[PDB]
Amino acid sequence: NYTFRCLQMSSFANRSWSRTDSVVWLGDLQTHRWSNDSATISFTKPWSQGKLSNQQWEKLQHMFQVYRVSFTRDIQELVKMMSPKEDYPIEIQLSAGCEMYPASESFLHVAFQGKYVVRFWGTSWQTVPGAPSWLDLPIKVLNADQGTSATVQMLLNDTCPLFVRGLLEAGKSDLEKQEKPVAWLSSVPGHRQLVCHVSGFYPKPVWVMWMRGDQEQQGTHRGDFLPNADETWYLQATLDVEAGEEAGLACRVKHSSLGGQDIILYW
Amino acid sequence: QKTPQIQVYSRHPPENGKPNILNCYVTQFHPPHIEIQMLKNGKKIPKVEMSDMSFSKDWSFYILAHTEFTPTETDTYACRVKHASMAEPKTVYWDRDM
Ligand SMILES: CCCCCCCC(=O)N[C@@H](CO[C@H]1O[C@H](CO)[C@H](O)[C@H](O)[C@H]1O)[C@H](O)[C@H](O)CCCC(=O)NCCCCCCc1ccccc1
Ligand SMILES: *[C@@H]1O[C@H](CO[C@@H]2O[C@@H](C)[C@@H](O)[C@@H](O)[C@@H]2O)[C@@H](O[C@@H]2O[C@H](CO)[C@@H](O)[C@H](O)[C@H]2NC(C)=O)[C@H](O)[C@H]1NC(C)=O
Ligand SMILES: CCCCCCCCCCCCCCCC(=O)O
Ligand SMILES: *[C@@H]1O[C@H](CO)[C@@H](O)[C@H](O)[C@H]1NC(C)=O
Repeated sequence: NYTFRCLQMSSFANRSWSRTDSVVWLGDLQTHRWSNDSATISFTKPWSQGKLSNQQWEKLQHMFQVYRVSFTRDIQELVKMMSPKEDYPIEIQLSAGCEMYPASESFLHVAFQGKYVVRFWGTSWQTVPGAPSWLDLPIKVLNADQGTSATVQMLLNDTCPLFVRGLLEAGKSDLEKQEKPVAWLSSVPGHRQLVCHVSGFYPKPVWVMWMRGDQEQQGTHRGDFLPNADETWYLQATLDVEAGEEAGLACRVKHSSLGGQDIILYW
Repeated sequence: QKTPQIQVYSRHPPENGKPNILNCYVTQFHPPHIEIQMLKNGKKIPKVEMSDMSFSKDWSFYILAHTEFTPTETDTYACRVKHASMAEPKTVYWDRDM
Protein backbone atom coordinates (compact mmCIF):
# COMPACT_ATOMS: atom_id res chain seq x y z
CA ASN A 1 0.00 0.00 0.00
CA TYR A 2 1.21 3.50 -0.96
CA THR A 3 -0.26 6.87 -0.03
CA PHE A 4 0.17 9.60 -2.64
CA ARG A 5 0.06 13.11 -1.10
CA CYS A 6 0.01 16.49 -2.84
CA LEU A 7 0.73 19.13 -0.21
CA GLN A 8 0.03 22.81 -0.87
CA MET A 9 1.22 25.55 1.48
CA SER A 10 -0.01 29.11 0.94
CA SER A 11 1.00 32.15 3.03
CA PHE A 12 -0.84 35.48 2.63
CA ALA A 13 1.02 38.21 4.55
CA ASN A 14 -0.94 41.21 3.24
CA ARG A 15 -2.85 42.39 0.12
CA SER A 16 0.39 42.61 -1.94
CA TRP A 17 2.38 39.59 -0.65
CA SER A 18 1.56 35.90 -0.90
CA ARG A 19 3.22 32.70 -2.03
CA THR A 20 2.01 29.20 -2.75
CA ASP A 21 4.42 26.25 -2.71
CA SER A 22 3.72 22.56 -3.16
CA VAL A 23 5.46 19.24 -2.66
CA VAL A 24 4.30 15.80 -3.75
CA TRP A 25 5.10 12.50 -2.02
CA LEU A 26 4.65 8.87 -2.99
CA GLY A 27 4.98 7.11 0.35
CA ASP A 28 8.14 8.63 1.79
CA LEU A 29 9.81 9.60 -1.53
CA GLN A 30 9.36 13.13 -2.89
CA THR A 31 8.20 13.01 -6.54
CA HIS A 32 7.51 16.69 -7.27
CA ARG A 33 8.14 20.22 -6.14
CA TRP A 34 6.31 23.33 -7.32
CA SER A 35 7.90 26.51 -6.04
CA ASN A 36 6.02 29.81 -6.16
CA ASP A 37 9.08 30.98 -8.19
CA SER A 38 8.48 28.45 -11.03
CA ALA A 39 5.84 28.56 -13.76
CA THR A 40 5.99 24.76 -14.08
CA ILE A 41 5.92 21.74 -11.73
CA SER A 42 9.37 20.17 -11.20
CA PHE A 43 10.12 16.46 -11.23
CA THR A 44 12.31 15.30 -8.32
CA LYS A 45 12.56 11.75 -9.75
CA PRO A 46 13.37 10.52 -13.29
CA TRP A 47 9.96 8.79 -13.22
CA SER A 48 7.79 11.64 -11.83
CA GLN A 49 5.68 11.85 -15.01
CA GLY A 50 4.54 8.27 -14.36
CA LYS A 51 2.95 6.67 -17.43
CA LEU A 52 1.25 9.90 -18.60
CA SER A 53 2.15 11.10 -22.07
CA ASN A 54 3.62 14.57 -22.55
CA GLN A 55 0.12 15.67 -23.70
CA GLN A 56 -1.68 14.24 -20.64
CA TRP A 57 0.95 15.75 -18.30
CA GLU A 58 0.82 19.20 -19.95
CA LYS A 59 -3.01 19.22 -19.75
CA LEU A 60 -2.83 18.36 -16.07
CA GLN A 61 -0.13 21.01 -15.47
CA HIS A 62 -2.11 23.73 -17.25
CA MET A 63 -5.12 23.02 -15.04
CA PHE A 64 -2.87 23.45 -11.96
CA GLN A 65 -1.33 26.66 -13.39
CA VAL A 66 -4.83 28.17 -13.76
CA TYR A 67 -5.81 26.93 -10.28
CA ARG A 68 -2.79 28.46 -8.53
CA VAL A 69 -3.60 31.91 -9.94
CA SER A 70 -7.37 31.55 -9.33
CA PHE A 71 -6.87 30.28 -5.78
CA THR A 72 -4.58 33.18 -4.86
CA ARG A 73 -7.08 35.71 -6.28
CA ASP A 74 -10.05 34.00 -4.55
CA ILE A 75 -8.41 34.07 -1.10
CA GLN A 76 -7.32 37.72 -1.50
CA GLU A 77 -10.90 38.69 -2.48
CA LEU A 78 -12.39 36.80 0.48
CA VAL A 79 -10.08 38.61 2.95
CA LYS A 80 -10.96 42.03 1.43
CA MET A 81 -14.68 41.12 1.57
CA MET A 82 -14.40 40.03 5.25
CA SER A 83 -12.02 42.70 6.65
CA PRO A 84 -11.79 43.56 9.48
CA LYS A 85 -13.52 40.34 10.80
CA GLU A 86 -10.80 37.98 9.50
CA ASP A 87 -7.40 39.46 8.57
CA TYR A 88 -3.72 38.84 7.79
CA PRO A 89 -1.50 36.94 8.17
CA ILE A 90 -3.24 33.83 6.77
CA GLU A 91 -1.88 30.29 6.30
CA ILE A 92 -3.84 27.82 4.17
CA GLN A 93 -2.79 24.20 3.62
CA LEU A 94 -4.25 21.55 1.32
CA SER A 95 -3.55 17.85 1.49
CA ALA A 96 -4.91 15.89 -1.46
CA GLY A 97 -4.31 12.52 -3.00
CA CYS A 98 -5.09 8.86 -2.74
CA GLU A 99 -4.19 5.66 -0.90
CA MET A 100 -3.82 2.50 -3.02
CA TYR A 101 -5.03 -0.96 -1.91
CA PRO A 102 -4.86 -4.44 -3.56
CA ALA A 103 -8.78 -0.51 -5.18
CA SER A 104 -8.25 3.09 -3.95
CA GLU A 105 -9.69 5.94 -1.85
CA SER A 106 -9.07 9.67 -2.43
CA PHE A 107 -9.02 12.68 -0.09
CA LEU A 108 -8.84 16.46 -0.17
CA HIS A 109 -8.52 18.21 3.19
CA VAL A 110 -7.98 21.92 3.83
CA ALA A 111 -6.53 23.64 6.90
CA PHE A 112 -6.85 27.30 7.90
CA GLN A 113 -4.28 28.73 10.35
CA GLY A 114 -3.07 25.17 11.02
CA LYS A 115 -6.53 23.72 11.76
CA TYR A 116 -8.57 21.33 9.54
CA VAL A 117 -11.74 23.17 8.41
CA VAL A 118 -12.89 21.90 4.98
CA ARG A 119 -12.89 18.79 2.85
CA PHE A 120 -14.10 17.74 -0.55
CA TRP A 121 -16.43 14.73 -0.19
CA GLY A 122 -18.43 12.99 -2.95
CA THR A 123 -19.58 15.90 -5.10
CA SER A 124 -19.18 18.97 -2.88
CA TRP A 125 -17.08 20.99 -0.48
CA GLN A 126 -18.09 20.83 3.18
CA THR A 127 -17.07 22.49 6.41
CA VAL A 128 -16.20 19.99 9.15
CA PRO A 129 -18.03 20.08 12.50
CA GLY A 130 -16.64 22.85 14.69
CA ALA A 131 -15.30 24.88 11.72
CA PRO A 132 -15.82 28.65 12.08
CA SER A 133 -19.35 29.51 10.89
CA TRP A 134 -18.06 32.39 8.71
CA LEU A 135 -16.78 29.70 6.27
CA ASP A 136 -20.32 28.45 5.47
CA LEU A 137 -21.19 31.26 3.01
CA PRO A 138 -17.92 31.13 1.00
CA ILE A 139 -18.26 27.32 0.81
CA LYS A 140 -21.83 27.78 -0.52
CA VAL A 141 -20.43 30.17 -3.15
CA LEU A 142 -17.68 27.67 -4.05
CA ASN A 143 -20.26 24.84 -4.29
CA ALA A 144 -22.24 26.90 -6.86
CA ASP A 145 -19.23 26.55 -9.21
CA GLN A 146 -20.16 23.22 -10.85
CA GLY A 147 -17.24 23.33 -13.31
CA THR A 148 -14.75 23.27 -10.41
CA SER A 149 -16.78 20.55 -8.61
CA ALA A 150 -16.67 18.30 -11.70
CA THR A 151 -12.93 18.88 -12.18
CA VAL A 152 -12.17 17.99 -8.54
CA GLN A 153 -14.35 14.88 -8.86
CA MET A 154 -12.40 13.77 -11.94
CA LEU A 155 -9.05 14.46 -10.23
CA LEU A 156 -9.95 12.51 -7.09
CA ASN A 157 -11.97 9.65 -8.63
CA ASP A 158 -10.09 9.08 -11.92
CA THR A 159 -6.78 10.92 -12.26
CA CYS A 160 -5.21 10.21 -8.83
CA PRO A 161 -5.37 6.40 -8.88
CA LEU A 162 -4.52 6.36 -12.61
CA PHE A 163 -1.47 8.57 -12.11
CA VAL A 164 -0.32 6.60 -9.06
CA ARG A 165 -0.56 3.23 -10.87
CA GLY A 166 1.85 4.65 -13.48
CA LEU A 167 4.22 6.08 -10.83
CA LEU A 168 4.48 2.67 -9.12
CA GLU A 169 5.45 1.03 -12.40
CA ALA A 170 7.80 3.79 -13.60
CA GLY A 171 9.53 4.17 -10.21
CA LYS A 172 9.85 0.47 -9.37
CA SER A 173 13.64 0.32 -8.93
CA ASP A 174 13.50 3.28 -6.46
CA LEU A 175 10.37 2.28 -4.55
CA GLU A 176 11.85 -1.20 -4.04
CA LYS A 177 15.46 -0.02 -3.41
CA GLN A 178 17.34 -1.54 -0.44
CA GLU A 179 19.96 0.46 1.46
CA LYS A 180 21.80 -1.05 4.42
CA PRO A 181 21.84 0.43 7.92
CA VAL A 182 25.22 1.25 9.46
CA ALA A 183 25.14 1.29 13.25
CA TRP A 184 27.30 2.71 16.01
CA LEU A 185 27.27 2.98 19.79
CA SER A 186 27.99 5.92 22.07
CA SER A 187 27.01 7.16 25.53
CA VAL A 188 26.07 10.33 27.47
CA PRO A 189 26.09 10.79 31.30
CA GLY A 190 25.61 6.68 38.85
CA HIS A 191 23.66 6.12 35.63
CA ARG A 192 24.31 6.74 31.97
CA GLN A 193 22.46 6.57 28.66
CA LEU A 194 23.79 4.20 25.98
CA VAL A 195 22.87 5.19 22.42
CA CYS A 196 22.55 2.86 19.44
CA HIS A 197 22.56 4.92 16.22
CA VAL A 198 21.31 3.41 12.97
CA SER A 199 21.70 5.35 9.72
CA GLY A 200 21.41 5.04 5.97
CA PHE A 201 18.69 2.39 5.74
CA TYR A 202 15.87 2.13 3.21
CA PRO A 203 13.05 1.22 3.25
CA LYS A 204 11.77 2.60 6.54
CA PRO A 205 10.78 -0.56 8.46
CA VAL A 206 13.55 -1.53 10.92
CA TRP A 207 14.05 -3.28 14.28
CA VAL A 208 16.56 -2.01 16.84
CA MET A 209 16.95 -3.40 20.37
CA TRP A 210 19.38 -3.45 23.27
CA MET A 211 20.07 -7.06 24.23
CA ARG A 212 21.76 -9.12 26.95
CA GLY A 213 22.39 -12.33 25.04
CA ASP A 214 18.99 -13.29 23.58
CA GLN A 215 17.07 -11.24 26.21
CA GLU A 216 15.52 -8.02 24.88
CA GLN A 217 16.14 -5.08 27.20
CA GLN A 218 12.70 -3.54 27.67
CA GLY A 219 14.33 -0.26 28.74
CA THR A 220 15.17 0.23 25.02
CA HIS A 221 13.73 3.61 24.01
CA ARG A 222 13.35 4.04 20.26
CA GLY A 223 13.46 7.59 18.92
CA ASP A 224 11.58 8.93 15.92
CA PHE A 225 12.49 8.18 12.29
CA LEU A 226 14.62 11.12 11.10
CA PRO A 227 15.45 11.74 7.45
CA ASN A 228 18.87 11.82 5.91
CA ALA A 229 19.35 14.10 2.89
CA ASP A 230 20.01 11.13 0.52
CA GLU A 231 16.56 9.54 0.89
CA THR A 232 17.60 7.10 3.60
CA TRP A 233 16.57 7.01 7.25
CA TYR A 234 18.14 7.51 10.67
CA LEU A 235 16.90 6.11 13.98
CA GLN A 236 18.45 5.81 17.41
CA ALA A 237 17.50 3.74 20.47
CA THR A 238 18.70 4.57 23.97
CA LEU A 239 19.06 2.55 27.19
CA ASP A 240 19.49 3.88 30.70
CA VAL A 241 21.94 1.63 32.56
CA GLU A 242 23.38 1.55 36.08
CA ALA A 243 27.17 1.94 36.00
CA GLY A 244 28.62 -1.56 36.43
CA GLU A 245 25.76 -3.23 34.52
CA GLU A 246 27.03 -2.01 31.09
CA ALA A 247 29.06 -5.20 30.53
CA GLY A 248 27.32 -7.77 28.33
CA LEU A 249 25.03 -5.30 26.50
CA ALA A 250 24.66 -5.30 22.73
CA CYS A 251 22.58 -3.46 20.14
CA ARG A 252 20.91 -5.65 17.55
CA VAL A 253 19.55 -4.33 14.25
CA LYS A 254 17.29 -6.20 11.85
CA HIS A 255 16.53 -4.81 8.40
CA SER A 256 15.24 -6.13 5.05
CA SER A 257 18.52 -5.17 3.29
CA LEU A 258 20.78 -7.34 5.47
CA GLY A 259 19.75 -10.75 4.02
CA GLY A 260 18.91 -12.37 7.37
CA GLN A 261 22.24 -11.38 8.99
CA ASP A 262 21.44 -8.91 11.80
CA ILE A 263 23.95 -6.27 12.86
CA ILE A 264 25.11 -6.83 16.45
CA LEU A 265 27.37 -4.35 18.19
CA TYR A 266 28.81 -4.99 21.64
CA TRP A 267 29.23 -2.25 24.25
CA GLN B 1 1.69 29.15 16.90
CA LYS B 2 3.63 25.89 17.42
CA THR B 3 7.23 25.84 18.68
CA PRO B 4 9.92 24.11 16.57
CA GLN B 5 11.64 20.96 17.82
CA ILE B 6 15.23 20.52 16.66
CA GLN B 7 17.28 17.32 16.31
CA VAL B 8 20.97 17.28 15.31
CA TYR B 9 22.58 14.06 14.08
CA SER B 10 25.33 12.83 11.78
CA ARG B 11 24.76 10.87 8.55
CA HIS B 12 27.68 8.46 9.17
CA PRO B 13 29.47 7.25 12.31
CA PRO B 14 31.63 10.18 13.41
CA GLU B 15 35.42 9.75 13.12
CA ASN B 16 37.67 12.68 13.95
CA GLY B 17 39.29 14.08 10.85
CA LYS B 18 36.93 12.26 8.47
CA PRO B 19 34.42 14.19 6.27
CA ASN B 20 30.78 13.50 7.15
CA ILE B 21 27.37 15.19 6.88
CA LEU B 22 25.60 16.91 9.80
CA ASN B 23 21.79 17.07 9.76
CA CYS B 24 19.49 19.49 11.53
CA TYR B 25 15.86 18.35 11.37
CA VAL B 26 13.30 20.93 12.46
CA THR B 27 9.71 19.89 13.11
CA GLN B 28 6.38 20.65 14.74
CA PHE B 29 6.31 24.40 13.92
CA HIS B 30 3.68 26.83 12.66
CA PRO B 31 3.66 29.26 10.93
CA PRO B 32 6.00 28.03 8.18
CA HIS B 33 8.30 31.10 8.10
CA ILE B 34 11.55 30.11 9.85
CA GLU B 35 15.29 30.83 9.89
CA ILE B 36 17.67 27.89 10.38
CA GLN B 37 21.44 28.34 10.85
CA MET B 38 24.08 25.67 11.41
CA LEU B 39 27.07 26.79 13.44
CA LYS B 40 30.71 25.70 13.81
CA ASN B 41 32.38 27.06 16.97
CA GLY B 42 29.53 29.58 17.19
CA LYS B 43 30.02 30.92 13.61
CA LYS B 44 27.46 30.47 10.81
CA ILE B 45 28.30 27.76 8.29
CA PRO B 46 27.85 29.32 4.85
CA LYS B 47 27.13 26.24 2.71
CA VAL B 48 23.94 24.79 4.25
CA GLU B 49 21.45 22.94 2.04
CA MET B 50 17.72 22.83 2.87
CA SER B 51 15.05 20.34 1.78
CA ASP B 52 11.74 21.65 0.50
CA MET B 53 9.47 22.52 3.38
CA SER B 54 6.70 20.03 3.91
CA PHE B 55 4.08 19.23 6.55
CA SER B 56 2.84 16.24 8.50
CA LYS B 57 -0.64 14.69 9.02
CA ASP B 58 -1.18 17.04 12.02
CA TRP B 59 -0.53 20.07 9.70
CA SER B 60 2.74 21.06 11.45
CA PHE B 61 5.69 21.95 9.22
CA TYR B 62 9.06 20.26 8.92
CA ILE B 63 12.30 20.81 7.08
CA LEU B 64 15.77 19.25 6.93
CA ALA B 65 18.97 21.29 6.87
CA HIS B 66 22.32 19.66 6.25
CA THR B 67 25.98 20.50 5.74
CA GLU B 68 29.34 18.88 5.09
CA PHE B 69 31.44 18.74 8.25
CA THR B 70 34.61 17.18 9.50
CA PRO B 71 34.32 16.52 13.23
CA THR B 72 37.41 16.96 15.40
CA GLU B 73 38.05 16.51 19.12
CA THR B 74 37.69 20.26 19.76
CA ASP B 75 35.12 21.66 17.27
CA THR B 76 31.53 22.19 18.43
CA TYR B 77 28.58 22.20 16.06
CA ALA B 78 25.06 23.48 16.61
CA CYS B 79 21.79 24.31 14.92
CA ARG B 80 20.05 27.59 15.78
CA VAL B 81 16.46 28.41 14.87
CA LYS B 82 14.55 31.74 14.87
CA HIS B 83 10.76 31.52 14.69
CA ALA B 84 7.80 33.75 15.67
CA SER B 85 6.74 31.28 18.39
CA MET B 86 9.91 32.06 20.39
CA ALA B 87 11.16 35.43 21.67
CA GLU B 88 14.72 34.01 21.71
CA PRO B 89 16.48 31.84 19.08
CA LYS B 90 16.69 28.17 20.10
CA THR B 91 20.05 26.43 19.85
CA VAL B 92 20.65 22.69 19.91
CA TYR B 93 24.23 21.37 20.02
CA TRP B 94 25.45 18.26 18.29
CA ASP B 95 26.70 15.80 20.83
CA ARG B 96 28.19 12.72 19.12
CA ASP B 97 27.76 10.74 22.36
CA MET B 98 24.06 11.71 22.67
C1 LIG C 1 -6.86 21.22 -5.45
C2 LIG C 1 -8.25 21.46 -6.05
C3 LIG C 1 -8.22 21.23 -7.58
C4 LIG C 1 -8.24 22.56 -8.35
C5 LIG C 1 -9.29 22.59 -9.49
C6 LIG C 1 -9.92 23.99 -9.53
C7 LIG C 1 -10.42 24.41 -10.93
C8 LIG C 1 -10.18 25.93 -11.01
O1 LIG C 1 -9.06 26.34 -11.33
N1 LIG C 1 -11.21 26.72 -10.62
C9 LIG C 1 -11.11 28.21 -10.56
C10 LIG C 1 -11.40 28.90 -11.87
O2 LIG C 1 -12.47 28.15 -12.44
C11 LIG C 1 -13.09 28.73 -13.60
O3 LIG C 1 -12.49 28.11 -14.76
C12 LIG C 1 -12.64 26.66 -14.81
C13 LIG C 1 -12.02 26.17 -16.11
O4 LIG C 1 -10.65 26.61 -16.09
C14 LIG C 1 -14.13 26.26 -14.77
O5 LIG C 1 -14.77 26.66 -16.01
C15 LIG C 1 -14.85 26.93 -13.58
O6 LIG C 1 -16.27 26.69 -13.65
C16 LIG C 1 -14.60 28.45 -13.58
O7 LIG C 1 -15.19 29.05 -12.42
C17 LIG C 1 -12.08 28.73 -9.47
O8 LIG C 1 -11.99 30.16 -9.31
C18 LIG C 1 -11.77 28.06 -8.12
O9 LIG C 1 -12.61 28.61 -7.11
C19 LIG C 1 -10.27 28.24 -7.76
C20 LIG C 1 -9.99 28.07 -6.29
C21 LIG C 1 -10.38 26.65 -5.87
C22 LIG C 1 -10.69 26.59 -4.40
O10 LIG C 1 -10.93 27.60 -3.72
N2 LIG C 1 -10.72 25.35 -3.94
C23 LIG C 1 -11.10 25.07 -2.58
C24 LIG C 1 -9.85 24.86 -1.78
C25 LIG C 1 -9.68 26.08 -0.91
C26 LIG C 1 -10.95 26.21 -0.08
C27 LIG C 1 -10.47 26.95 1.11
C28 LIG C 1 -11.69 27.38 1.92
C29 LIG C 1 -11.14 28.39 2.71
C30 LIG C 1 -11.38 29.75 2.46
C31 LIG C 1 -10.78 30.72 3.26
C32 LIG C 1 -9.94 30.36 4.30
C33 LIG C 1 -9.69 29.01 4.53
C34 LIG C 1 -10.28 28.04 3.75
C1 LIG D 1 -16.76 10.47 -7.56
O1 LIG D 1 -16.93 9.56 -6.48
C2 LIG D 1 -17.90 10.00 -5.54
C3 LIG D 1 -17.90 9.08 -4.32
O2 LIG D 1 -16.55 8.79 -3.89
C4 LIG D 1 -16.11 9.40 -2.64
O3 LIG D 1 -15.79 10.80 -2.71
C5 LIG D 1 -14.74 11.13 -3.64
C6 LIG D 1 -14.52 12.64 -3.70
C7 LIG D 1 -13.44 10.41 -3.26
O4 LIG D 1 -12.92 11.00 -2.05
C8 LIG D 1 -13.68 8.91 -3.07
O5 LIG D 1 -12.50 8.25 -2.59
C9 LIG D 1 -14.87 8.67 -2.13
O6 LIG D 1 -15.13 7.27 -2.02
C10 LIG D 1 -19.25 10.10 -6.25
O7 LIG D 1 -20.20 10.61 -5.31
C11 LIG D 1 -21.33 9.74 -5.07
O8 LIG D 1 -22.31 9.76 -6.13
C12 LIG D 1 -23.49 8.98 -5.85
C13 LIG D 1 -24.46 8.84 -7.04
O9 LIG D 1 -23.79 8.59 -8.28
C14 LIG D 1 -24.20 9.63 -4.66
O10 LIG D 1 -25.46 9.00 -4.37
C15 LIG D 1 -23.29 9.54 -3.45
O11 LIG D 1 -23.91 10.20 -2.34
C16 LIG D 1 -21.92 10.15 -3.72
N1 LIG D 1 -21.06 9.73 -2.62
C17 LIG D 1 -20.79 10.45 -1.53
C18 LIG D 1 -19.89 9.81 -0.52
O12 LIG D 1 -21.22 11.57 -1.34
C19 LIG D 1 -19.16 11.04 -7.46
O13 LIG D 1 -20.38 11.11 -8.21
C20 LIG D 1 -18.04 10.60 -8.40
N2 LIG D 1 -17.92 11.55 -9.50
C21 LIG D 1 -17.51 11.24 -10.73
C22 LIG D 1 -17.45 12.36 -11.72
O14 LIG D 1 -17.16 10.13 -11.05
C1 LIG E 1 -4.72 18.23 -5.84
C2 LIG E 1 -5.01 16.75 -5.87
C3 LIG E 1 -4.80 16.18 -7.26
C4 LIG E 1 -4.97 14.67 -7.27
C5 LIG E 1 -4.60 14.11 -8.64
C6 LIG E 1 -3.10 13.90 -8.78
C7 LIG E 1 -2.58 14.31 -10.16
C8 LIG E 1 -1.06 14.37 -10.17
C9 LIG E 1 -0.54 15.65 -9.54
C10 LIG E 1 0.79 16.10 -10.14
C11 LIG E 1 1.54 17.09 -9.25
C12 LIG E 1 0.66 18.16 -8.61
C13 LIG E 1 1.46 19.29 -7.97
C14 LIG E 1 0.59 20.48 -7.57
C15 LIG E 1 -0.21 20.24 -6.29
C16 LIG E 1 -1.11 21.41 -5.92
O1 LIG E 1 -0.94 22.54 -6.46
O2 LIG E 1 -2.00 21.21 -5.07
C1 LIG F 1 4.54 34.18 -5.99
O1 LIG F 1 4.15 33.99 -7.36
C2 LIG F 1 3.29 35.00 -7.87
C3 LIG F 1 2.82 34.60 -9.27
O2 LIG F 1 3.92 34.54 -10.18
C4 LIG F 1 4.04 36.33 -7.84
O3 LIG F 1 3.27 37.39 -8.43
C5 LIG F 1 4.36 36.64 -6.38
O4 LIG F 1 5.07 37.86 -6.25
C6 LIG F 1 5.22 35.53 -5.80
N1 LIG F 1 5.44 35.82 -4.40
C7 LIG F 1 6.64 36.01 -3.84
C8 LIG F 1 6.64 36.29 -2.37
O5 LIG F 1 7.69 35.94 -4.45
